[PDB]
This record gives sequence, structure tokens and C-alpha cells, in this order.
Amino acid sequence: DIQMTQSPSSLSASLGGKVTITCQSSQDINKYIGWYQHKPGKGPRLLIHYTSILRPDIPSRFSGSGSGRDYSFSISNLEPEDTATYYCLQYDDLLLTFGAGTKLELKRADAAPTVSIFPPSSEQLTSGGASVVCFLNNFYPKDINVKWKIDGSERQNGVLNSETDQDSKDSTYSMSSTLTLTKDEYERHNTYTCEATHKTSTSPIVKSFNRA
Amino acid sequence: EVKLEESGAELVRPGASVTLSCAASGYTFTDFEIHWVKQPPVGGLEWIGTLDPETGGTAYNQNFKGRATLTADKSSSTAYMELRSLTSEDSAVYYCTRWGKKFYYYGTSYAMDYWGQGTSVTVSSAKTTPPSVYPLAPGATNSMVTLGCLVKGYFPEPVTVTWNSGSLSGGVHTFPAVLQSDLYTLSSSVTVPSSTWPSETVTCNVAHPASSTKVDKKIVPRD
Ligand SMILES: [Cl-]
Repeated sequence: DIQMTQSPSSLSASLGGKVTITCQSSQDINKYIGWYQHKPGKGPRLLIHYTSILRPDIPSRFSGSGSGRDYSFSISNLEPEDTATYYCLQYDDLLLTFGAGTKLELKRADAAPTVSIFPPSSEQLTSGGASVVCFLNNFYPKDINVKWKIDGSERQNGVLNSETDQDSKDSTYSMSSTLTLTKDEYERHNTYTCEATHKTSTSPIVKSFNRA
Repeated sequence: EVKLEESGAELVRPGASVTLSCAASGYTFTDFEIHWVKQPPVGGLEWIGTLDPETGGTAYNQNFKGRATLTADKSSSTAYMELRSLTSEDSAVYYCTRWGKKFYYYGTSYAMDYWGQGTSVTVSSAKTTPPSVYPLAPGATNSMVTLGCLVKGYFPEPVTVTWNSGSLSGGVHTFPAVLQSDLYTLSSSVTVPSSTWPSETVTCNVAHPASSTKVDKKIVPRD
């Protein structure tokens, strides 16, 4: 069986810039390598086969090179629609092998999250539950920390957090955070605060509402 | 024209089995191998195996020998993968894809050039549960306003979310579902001009096929 070592595991580069990914096979694969693109939420796509042969519906920005055990894949003039995970594949054998993948992200200017907070709907309340939701949308860079306060006091339990993959138009990230309580407990408190720390501000970015 | 159409999502109990199908159209079925590929939740694509539908000939990555069995029915142009006796390690998305059979000096052009849409397989003893869908409307005014839908308490994945039946596609973020105590929760946001809501209608459309659930939830300002 032929093993494939794909590097690096992650790459970050600027718009208009250029990146290269490498793959090394455990033995000579005689130029039978292909490269595939996996964009978030979609199925894989063929970009190149036999080391350097492009599909005709793939931009000429994409290319490939190499021989023997050592191969590379390059993208020039990076666009935000290039955001994706990339895989090599060897097919110089009856049994094929994918490389481990390279996640590509783009750099851009720092952007502060736009923060919205939402109280529980009447529909949820009437069934006995109460969830409070905060969206922290279109920020950069990706690292952010969110805390929930109820009348000032920190609540860690019952918090569900979810992050998007990088946006393929503006190269920002977004985050949802949901604090789930009971109706009973929701109705005992007044102030609900979504507090975010992000490198774009010295102190936290907060959104709150008062139940009454 | 060239199409590979996979069967729908499967929920499977630990220790049980399931059979996936991939219906090919738009080309000569027996001139192409059918390969299958696994996409685990975290981490990368894994090649499972190949089948030559003309003869029944197969080959597997070692790790899947004993687990997967590839067959086909030529009359219906349909490839099958039986996944036998499963655990949570087998939870994933599974693809079929085609490979040009004929030998050429510089190998095939048809190197996984077309793919099926994927079949999601979840291995779990939790019960199918429909989502509750709750509107997210603000409790302060700017030129843009952000609304939402909370899709809570469902199992198993996936669900579909759209806004105004497809029309609102710009400024939508639909967040990946998170699993907590055997139930998934997801949310979706949409941003529109504050001049346009709540003076006009914004609705989230949620589907959960495993439960036969379709909901439309109109976002109305908060009482
Ligand atoms: Cl593999």
C-alpha cells in the first residue's frame, strides 16, 4: 500500500498571493497523482490528474508539478472562492490513497463582530423552555471568546457554541451562541448579556437586553 | 447529463447493518468502475474500495475489508455498498464516484470527475426526534437588521434551512449543528434592510426529512 504525506496541514495567505502544497509518496508513483477541492458544505471536485493536467473548467491559476515521489500543487492570485480543503490522491496501484488534506484560509483586515442578541420566543416559553441567542457575525480574525451573564453572573453550563467556516466572499468568520434555560429560571432574572472578547477591542463587545 | 444519485440519510443502531445505493445515468454504466469514499466528521477523505460492475470484480483498502461489500445491478444501472455491523466509528458521509476503466498510457481522464451527493450515516441508539423551530426577532435601530431561526431538539442530522423559500440568499449564515445529550441544535441568521422589516414578510423554511417535518416560521416583531 502506498502512503501519502501531504504538507502543510493548514495554510493562511493573502488575497492575490500564492500558495503551494506538497505530497510525498512512500514509493515512486510515476506521475499518477490527482488533486481535489473540498469546499465547505459541498462534495469533492477534481482539479488536476496525471500531476499537471487541468480540467478545462478549472481556472489556470491552479497548477501542479513533480515526479517520482515528490509532488506539488499551487494556486496563484488567490481569490476568496479558493477557500477550501485540498487533497492529493495516488492511483499508481490497485488500492488508492488520499493525503491527509490541507485547509486553506485567506488573510484580510481585522473586523469587529456585529453582535445581535435575541430573547426567547413566546412559542418556546409556552412549552416550558427559554433559549437566549447571540450572533457574532462577519468578524476577523477567527479567535473569539463568548461569555453569558445573567444579572451580571457568569453562566457556563447550558451554552452551545457554533462557528462557520471562512466566508467565501469577504473572508470573515461568524459565530452563534445559545444559552438554554427553563422558562421558570428565565422569568426569575432581568438582565441577559452576550459578552465577547476579540482582538479588535481592548474591552469586551457586549449586547444585553432587559426582560422588563 | 452524467449523474450519480445516492440514497437518503440512514440512521443505524450499533451492531446493525445498512445498504447504500448509487443510481448512475447519462453514460454507459459498465465502462466505469464505481469507487466509494468516506468523509468522517473530523479529518479527511478515505478511499474504501472499487467495483467493476461488468464482472463483479472488487478491491478494498484493508481497513474496510470485512466491513464493506460492493455490488451492482446492471439492469437498473445501480451500485450498492453494504456496511455491516456498525459502530460510531462508521458514522460519516459516504460518496460514490466514477473511475474510467479503460487503461491508457497516461492513465484515465475520468479520475473521480463525477460524484454522488453523499449519503449521511449516523450510528446511534438515540431516537428520531423532530425539531422545534422558534423565531429570533430583536428585543435599537440601524439601516440593517438581523433576524433568525432557532432549530432545536432534533435527531438525527441533517436539516435544511432556507429563507423566503429561496429568495433571501444573500446575507444568510446557517451555522453547523451542535449535538448535546442526543439532540441537535442549529441556528440561522439573515440580515435585511431595517426599512424592509417588520414592514414586509421574512420566513424561515425548515425541513427535517427523518421525521417528515416541514415548517415555515414567520419572523414577527417581539411582544
Ligand atoms: Cl485513502
